[PDB]
Amino acid sequence: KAVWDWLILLLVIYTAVFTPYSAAFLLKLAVVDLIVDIMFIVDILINFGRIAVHYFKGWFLIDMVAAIPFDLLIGLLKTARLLRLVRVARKLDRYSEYGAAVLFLLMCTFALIAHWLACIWYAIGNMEQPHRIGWLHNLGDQIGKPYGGPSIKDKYVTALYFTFSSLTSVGFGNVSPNTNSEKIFSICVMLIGSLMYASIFGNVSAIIQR
Amino acid sequence: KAVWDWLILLLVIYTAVFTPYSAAFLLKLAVVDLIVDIMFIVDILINFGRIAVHYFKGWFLIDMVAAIPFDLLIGLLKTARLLRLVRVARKLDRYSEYGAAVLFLLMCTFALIAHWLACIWYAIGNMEQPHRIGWLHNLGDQIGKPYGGPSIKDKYVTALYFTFSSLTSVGFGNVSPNTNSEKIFSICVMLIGSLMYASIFGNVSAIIQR
Amino acid sequence: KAVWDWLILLLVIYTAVFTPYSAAFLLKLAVVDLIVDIMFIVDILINFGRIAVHYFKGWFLIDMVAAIPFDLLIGLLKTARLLRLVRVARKLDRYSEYGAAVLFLLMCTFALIAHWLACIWYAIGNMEQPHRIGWLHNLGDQIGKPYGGPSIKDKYVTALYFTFSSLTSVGFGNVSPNTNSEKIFSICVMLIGSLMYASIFGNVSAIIQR
Amino acid sequence: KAVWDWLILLLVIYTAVFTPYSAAFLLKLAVVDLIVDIMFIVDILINFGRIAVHYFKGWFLIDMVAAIPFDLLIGLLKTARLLRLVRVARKLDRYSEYGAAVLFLLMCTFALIAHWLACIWYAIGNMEQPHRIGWLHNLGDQIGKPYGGPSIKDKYVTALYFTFSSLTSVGFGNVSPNTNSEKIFSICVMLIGSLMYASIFGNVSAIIQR
Ligand SMILES: Cc1cccc(CCN2CCC(C(=O)c3ccc(NS(C)(=O)=O)cc3)CC2)n1
Repeated sequence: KAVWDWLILLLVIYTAVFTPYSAAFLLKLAVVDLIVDIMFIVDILINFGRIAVHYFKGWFLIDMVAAIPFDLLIGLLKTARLLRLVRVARKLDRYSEYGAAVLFLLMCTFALIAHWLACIWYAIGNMEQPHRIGWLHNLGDQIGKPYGGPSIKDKYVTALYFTFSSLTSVGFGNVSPNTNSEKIFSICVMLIGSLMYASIFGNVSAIIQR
Repeated sequence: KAVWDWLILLLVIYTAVFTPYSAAFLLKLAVVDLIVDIMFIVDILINFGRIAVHYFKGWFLIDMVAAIPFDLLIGLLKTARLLRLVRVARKLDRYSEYGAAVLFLLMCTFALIAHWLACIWYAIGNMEQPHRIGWLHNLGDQIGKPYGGPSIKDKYVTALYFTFSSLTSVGFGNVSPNTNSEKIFSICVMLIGSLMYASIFGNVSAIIQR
Repeated sequence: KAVWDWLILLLVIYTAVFTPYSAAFLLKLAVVDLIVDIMFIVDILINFGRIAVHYFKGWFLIDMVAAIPFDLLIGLLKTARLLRLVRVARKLDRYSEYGAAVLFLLMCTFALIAHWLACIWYAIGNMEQPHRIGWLHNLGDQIGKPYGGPSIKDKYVTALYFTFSSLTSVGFGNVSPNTNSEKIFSICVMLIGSLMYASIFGNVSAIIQR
Repeated sequence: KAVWDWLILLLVIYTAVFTPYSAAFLLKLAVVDLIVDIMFIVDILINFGRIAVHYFKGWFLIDMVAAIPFDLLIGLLKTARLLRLVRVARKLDRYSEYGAAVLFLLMCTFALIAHWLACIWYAIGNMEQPHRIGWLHNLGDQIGKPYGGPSIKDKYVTALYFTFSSLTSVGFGNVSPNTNSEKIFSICVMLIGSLMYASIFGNVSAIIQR
C-alpha cells in the first residue's frame, strides 16, 4: 500500500498517454492493455469489512464504469478508461508532499495537455484530409512524401511539435492553420495556453523560489 | 434585481459583440437587436419619485443617448449602442463576489478586445483592398478562393485568429502585416497587447491563488 | 518653474526621438531643432549668486557639452545632444510622484528603446549597399518596389515594426535576419528585450495595482 | 583569495564556452587551453597538511578527473573538462553575495545554455546532413552558399540565433525544424526553455527591484 499509490499514478499516466493516442491514431500493445486492466481490477478489489459501504457511496460507480471492459465502431468506447484520472484527482493529498513530485506532476500535466491537443489536432486534420489545404498535405509536401503520405510517427511528431509551439507561443511558422476548423481550434488552443501559462508557469516560479 | 443585473450584463455583452461586428462586416437577426433595445428601454423604465430627481442629474443622460433609435449613415450612427458598456462598468462591484466570475469576466474582456481589434483589422483591410499586397488578397490566395474572394465567415475567422495570435504573441506567420497602415496598426496592437495582456493575466494569476 | 520641468521633459523626449532619426535616416525641420536648442540654452541660463559654484561643481560640464553648437559627415557630431536625456533622470524626483506619469514614462522608455533599435537596424541594413540578401532587398520585393527601393516612410515603419515584433517576441515572419551582422544584432536585441521584459512589464504589473 | 577564485570563475566560463564548441564544430589555439589547464593544476595544488585529508575525502577526485590530461572518440574524451563548473557551483556563497553579481551570473548561464543548445543543434544537423530537408541545406540555400556550404562562422551564428529565438519564444521563421530528430529536439528544447526562462527571469525580476 505504501508504494501502491505511486504505481497507480504511473498506471494512470500510462493510460492517459496511450488511450487518446490509440483513439486518434491507431483506430484507423494489447497485452499491456490487459495487464493494466488486471492491475486496476486488483486496485478496485483492494479498495474494498464495514468500510465497503463508504466506498459504495463514494467513488465506486466511477471506478467501476472505468474498470469494466466494453468489448463485445466499438473502438471509440475505449475513451471511458480516461475516467481513471479521478484516482489521481482524489488522491492529491499524498501527491503533494515533495517539491520534486510537484515539479514532475506539473510537467506531466503540461505534456499530457499537449498530447491530448495533438491528438485532437490530428483528428481534425485526418477528418478533413479526404474531402492541399490541410496541414497533413503541407507536412507531406515539406518532408518529401507527397500524398501514401507521412508515416504515423511523422504525423504524431508534427502534431505534438505544433501543439507545443502554440502552447509555448513560439509559433515556428513551419505548421500554420489554414482551414476554418483549424483556425478556430488554434484560437481555442491559444486561449487554453494563455490560461495554462498564467497558472502553471507562475506556480513553477513560485515553488522554484522555495 | 440581481437576476436583472446579470441579464443586463448578458445583453451588454451581446451588444458589445454584435454592434461592432455589424458596423465592420455586415454594412454593404435585426429582430433580436430590436428585442434587446426593448429590454434596455424596460431597464431604463424600472430604473426609476424621490430617486428620480437624483438620477436625472446622474447617468440618465448617458442612458438616454444609448437608448434613442437613430432610424431616420444610419449604420455607422448605430454604433452609439456601444455606450451601454457603462451600464456594466458602473456596477462592477455587483460582479466581484463569486471570485471565479472575475476570471470569467477577464476571459470575456480579453475575447472582446480581440474581437474589436479583429473588426478594426478587417476595416483597414477592406478600406485598402479596392485600391498581392494586403491581408485579404493573401488570405484569398491561401484559402483557395482567389479574389469575390473569401466568404464573410473566412474573413472574420482569419481576422480573429490573427488578432489572437498578435495579442498572445504567437505570430503564426500565416497572416502578417504588409502595408503601412497594417504595420502601424500592428505596432499599436503590439504595444496595447503587451500592456493589456500583462495587466489582465497578472490579475488572472493573482486570483488563481485564491 | 512650476511647469518648466514638464516642458523640458517634452523637449527632451523630442530630442531623443529626433536626433537618432536624423542621424540614421535623414543623413543620406531645422527651425524646430534650432528653437529647441535655444530653449535648452534658456533653461540652463534660468536655473543658474551663492548657488553658481554649486552648478559649476556639478552638472555644468555635461549640460555645456550637450548645448554648444557643432557648426563650423560633420553632422554626425550632433548626436552628442542625447546627453540632455540625463535631465529627466535627475528630475525623476518629481516625475515619479504620479502613477499615471510613471506608466506613461515606462511606455515612453519602451517606445524609445524600440525606436533607437529601429534606427540601429536600419543603419546596419544600409551599411550593406556595396554588396535577395538583407532585409532591405526583401522589403523592396515584398511591397512591390524592387531596388530606387522603398521610400523613407516604408523603411522606417518596417524597421520599427520588426524591432517591436522582436522585443515583444512575436516574430511575424515578413522581416527576419539573413546576414551575420543582422543575426548577431538580433541576438543582442533578444537579450535586451528579455532583460527589459523582466523589468518594464513586471514593474507595470506592480504599478497597475498601485 | 577572492581574486584567485574570481579568476577561476572566469576560467570556468572560458572552458564552458570553448569545450563544446571545439567538440562539435571543430571535430574535423592550444596555447590558451594549455595555459588554462596549467592554471587549474596550480589551483588544485593550492587546494592541497592538516587539511589535506579533508580535501582528499571531498572534491579531490572530482577535481582530479577533470584535470588529468587525456593525451595518449579518442579526441572526444576532452569533454570531461566539463566537470569543472562544480568549482563555481560549490562556492556560490561568494559569487552570489552581490545582487549585480547574481544578475551577471544569470545572464551568463542563460547565454551558456543557449551556447550548449546551439552545439547540440549543430551536432544533430551535421549528423543528418550527409544522409532540402535539413536546416543546414536551407541555411546554405538562403545565405547564398548552396551545399561547400556555409562557413563555420555562419553555421555557428545561425545555430545560436535559432536557439536564442526558440528559448525566448520568438520563432523568427528563418530556421524551423523539418526532420523528426529536429522536431523532437525542438520539443525538448521548448520544455527546457519554458523551465529555464521562467526560473531565470523570475529570479531576474526579483533581483531588479532590489
Ligand atoms: C509562454 C507563454 C505561454 C502562453 C502564453 C504566453 C503569453 C505570455 N508570455 C510571457 C512570457 C513571454 C516571453 O517569454 C517573452 C516575451 C518577450 C520577449 N522578448 S525578447 C526580445 O525575445 O527577449 C522574450 C520572451 C512570452 C509571452 N506565454
